Amino acid sequence: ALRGTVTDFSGFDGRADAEVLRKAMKGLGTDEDSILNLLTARSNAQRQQIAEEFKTLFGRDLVNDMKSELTGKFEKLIVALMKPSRLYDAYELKHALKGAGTDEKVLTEIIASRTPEELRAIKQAYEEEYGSNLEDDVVGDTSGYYQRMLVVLLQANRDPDTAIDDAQVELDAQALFQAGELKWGTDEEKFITILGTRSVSHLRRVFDKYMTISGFQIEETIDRETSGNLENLLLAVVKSIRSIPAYLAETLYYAMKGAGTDDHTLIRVIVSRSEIDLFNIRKEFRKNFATSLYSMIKGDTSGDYKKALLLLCGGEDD
Amino acid sequence: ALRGTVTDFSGFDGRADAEVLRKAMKGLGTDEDSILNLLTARSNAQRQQIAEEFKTLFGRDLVNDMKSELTGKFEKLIVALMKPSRLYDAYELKHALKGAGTDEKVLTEIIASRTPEELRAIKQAYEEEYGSNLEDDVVGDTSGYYQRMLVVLLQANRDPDTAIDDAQVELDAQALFQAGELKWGTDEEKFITILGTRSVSHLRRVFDKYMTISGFQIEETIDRETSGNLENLLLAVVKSIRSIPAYLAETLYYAMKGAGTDDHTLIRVIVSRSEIDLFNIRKEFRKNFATSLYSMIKGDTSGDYKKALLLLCGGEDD
Amino acid sequence: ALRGTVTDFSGFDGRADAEVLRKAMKGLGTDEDSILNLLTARSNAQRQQIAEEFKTLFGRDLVNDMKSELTGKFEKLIVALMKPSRLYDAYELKHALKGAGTDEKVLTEIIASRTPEELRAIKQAYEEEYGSNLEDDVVGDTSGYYQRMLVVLLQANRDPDTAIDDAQVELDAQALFQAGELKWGTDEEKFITILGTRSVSHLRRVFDKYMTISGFQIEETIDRETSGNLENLLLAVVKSIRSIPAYLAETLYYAMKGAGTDDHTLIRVIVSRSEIDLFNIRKEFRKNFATSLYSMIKGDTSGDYKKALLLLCGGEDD
Ligand SMILES: [Ca+2]
Ligand SMILES: [Ca+2]
Ligand SMILES: [Ca+2]
Ligand SMILES: [Ca+2]
Ligand SMILES: [Ca+2]
Ligand SMILES: [Ca+2]
Ligand SMILES: [Ca+2]
Ligand SMILES: [Ca+2]
Ligand SMILES: [Ca+2]
Ligand SMILES: [Ca+2]
Ligand SMILES: [Ca+2]
Ligand SMILES: [Ca+2]
Ligand SMILES: [Ca+2]
Ligand SMILES: [Ca+2]
Ligand SMILES: [Ca+2]
Ligand SMILES: [Ca+2]
Ligand SMILES: [Ca+2]
Ligand SMILES: [Ca+2]
Ligand SMILES: [Xe]
Ligand SMILES: [Xe]
Ligand SMILES: [Xe]
Repeated sequence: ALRGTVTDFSGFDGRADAEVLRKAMKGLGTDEDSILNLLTARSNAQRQQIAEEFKTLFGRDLVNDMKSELTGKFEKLIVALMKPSRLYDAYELKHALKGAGTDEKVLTEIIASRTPEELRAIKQAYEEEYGSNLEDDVVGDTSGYYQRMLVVLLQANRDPDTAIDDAQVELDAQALFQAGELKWGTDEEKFITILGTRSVSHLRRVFDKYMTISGFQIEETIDRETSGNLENLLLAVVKSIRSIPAYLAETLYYAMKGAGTDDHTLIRVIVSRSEIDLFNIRKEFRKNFATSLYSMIKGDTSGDYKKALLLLCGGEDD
Repeated sequence: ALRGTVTDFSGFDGRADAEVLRKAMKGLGTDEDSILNLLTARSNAQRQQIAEEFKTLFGRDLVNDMKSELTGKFEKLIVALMKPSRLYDAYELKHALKGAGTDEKVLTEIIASRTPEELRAIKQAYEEEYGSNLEDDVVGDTSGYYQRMLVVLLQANRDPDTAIDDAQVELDAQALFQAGELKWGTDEEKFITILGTRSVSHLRRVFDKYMTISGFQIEETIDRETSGNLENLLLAVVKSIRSIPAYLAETLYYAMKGAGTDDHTLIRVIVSRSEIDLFNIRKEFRKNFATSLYSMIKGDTSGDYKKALLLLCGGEDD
Repeated sequence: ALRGTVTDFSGFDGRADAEVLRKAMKGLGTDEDSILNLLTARSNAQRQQIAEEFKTLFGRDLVNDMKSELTGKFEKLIVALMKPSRLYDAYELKHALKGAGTDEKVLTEIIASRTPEELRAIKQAYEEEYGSNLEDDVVGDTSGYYQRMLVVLLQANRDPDTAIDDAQVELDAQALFQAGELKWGTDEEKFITILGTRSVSHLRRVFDKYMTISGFQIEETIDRETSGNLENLLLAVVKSIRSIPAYLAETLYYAMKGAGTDDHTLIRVIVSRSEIDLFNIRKEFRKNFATSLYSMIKGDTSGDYKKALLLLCGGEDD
């Protein structure tokens, strides 16, 4: 079911593309339109080959040249598009990690929404790129049950999806009820073990049974029982278990709701998911907010940045 | 013939074990008894899996938590037990290497008693763990013929055991006689080449022939001809060629002989050899010192430390 | 057709060799003659095995000992001979790279004359040895079109030799004519793309056609149109396309022409090419300068340095 919005261009000629891009920047000024039309129409792997052909022909670094010619949010988007897909989540995490100035929204968004297979790949790329252990750095800049839940998720050890055992569903739903609503205070450890390690298909059934038993959705309990960064993370984990595309659609919605735009979040989501499930994200977005992702981006963004974003997204008639 | 005292626990459940350990430390105080009974009854590989399950369930680092809860020599022993077997000798060497403050006893003990196959593995683990070349660091903190002999041994290039050539045995025994007892001064280079590079089975025959020719055991010549760190190393090499378990039994004996205990040596030997030849060490110990290793540990050690050591050793009725 | 002047010694005994070398340095003074006669008569791989046997027997580092005993240009040559072949070009490049004090002659000589297969191997060895990216370091210490051409060559992406297309030969020869002689100023980008990326066999035909069209050899155009480091690099690239051995023969010729000797260049060329094409270099040298490489070295060099160089070169009767 999972589909992105960007695929390999048929009849790709990396050398031709590199020439077009050189022409766009060569000499006075910059043809931003030529740049954005080309790069939004090539897959990430294809952008890498363009970069290598550009360096072969001209002995210039393509990204460095674009960083020189381009400006503002447009530049930020183009540089994000050029990052190899295998490194992008790691790069975003690395840039989130910076002392008490750490960007917890980013840690939560990525770590909650990436699959165990994705996280294994992220941990490897991060260590190779930056010479540090991701878990160590996360532990360094976080504290409390928030850190613990992140470490649990970073183990990428979630139970595999297997046949559902109804008695285990009952036991876990009851455990959660006893650990939160029936407890003075909260047994956070219990929530973390169950939400962090049980399989996705098992937890979906647990969530339904928990509603049946308690009269609350698990998200309602979480808001009633916790707060702060732990609350945001537990909500992101639950929402991701229910539907990753739905959680990411919501993330996009809130980046553009209110005054201005959370541009960093907008760029990160669109670029990171453009070859995975951005199509599914569009669908969830239109189902849940009765408005196209396209029309919300169109209304929230300006100039070449807007143009490039809309080309990546598609879905005018969503 | 080689047997350790610790083996894989049958019916191992890493998750269950992790829960037991969490219960032991959770909240006020610490159940040291639960900790030592469990960990001494699991193999090193099994301890690693427990650590991974603990982190998966609770998002806590098991060793860090134990370092927080435990104290003293007991803590030192538990942390030593948790070090992956493939890294432990490298860790001990790294910790021995520290300027003119270097711990030569440790360099000698490990490098003399480990097989060429073990040393190849140690050199690799050390470089991977610490980003340094073991040989370079040894050379950095040692001097003289002591350093040279260590470098020779670090090459892990000892002749393989093959059919014994009686004439070569005669030649080497005579060479040794001429290089030491018949020489004004000592040709250390000759001792180092022969002791450092000839095969174990060849040198065992050389030692017997040397006694026949000279009327001295090679160990007696070494004490007569050399002194200081070179003497200790040459003795350790000879004793290891004769019997590694016997050399390690002697090492343990002297750690506990006299006032107090060399606890660092006691922990290192017991832990490092617990899955290789600690059973053989016990046997040599009882043969050579007419007393059980168990009874000597029992008499020399206190509290939870004593309990854990005795469980690892076994051999009450040795 | 490609032949070196040094090959594997038949009946090689690394242990025997190590003993000879130890004897040469042991005690007061040094037997330089024994050292140079042996090492010039062993291949690079064989020198590595000698070094390992020396360390195994004596626990001494062979190169460190030679650095201690030897002096001057002789020492520099012996140390160069001991560097593993797979690391030598990388070592020379690393030593060329040092701020505005950078040795451009070395960057040009190596990068222009090494094949794409050789450069791939060099880039890998450099990163492994020094923890840095070669391209990054080159970019750091160079500027302008000189840097660009070096980066192009460092991509090691030259078109493969395939069937020649006469129309493409015409197009490229005309392109070059239009980019230089017919242009006010020079389109350096065009020269760099064509000279840097087209196949060797294609460019050889382009050079002939360019002469036919313009009445100039490409080297004459280069001198007419460019200057400085870019000129030297473009000439080295063209000369290498025509004949690597011929370019290296010329490089040697100029190292010894005039007062004194460029010893660093002499050592680098002889050692780096001794197992590849130094025989071909000798032949080109004798064809083009009507004098033996041997006789020029003999006349330009002194002492043990001279002796060792002449043994490596051969070709008294060239
Ligand atoms: Ca421009
Ligand atoms: Ca413009
Ligand atoms: Ca910019
Ligand atoms: Ca509660
Ligand atoms: Ca709340
Ligand atoms: Ca807005
Ligand atoms: Ca506690
Ligand atoms: Ca207690
Ligand atoms: Ca402690
Ligand atoms: Ca003597
Ligand atoms: Ca003595
Ligand atoms: Ca004692
Ligand atoms: Ca000497
Ligand atoms: Ca001399
Ligand atoms: Ca010297
Ligand atoms: Ca011109
Ligand atoms: Ca010129
Ligand atoms: Ca000269
Ligand atoms: Xe919670
Ligand atoms: Xe000795
Ligand atoms: Xe040129």
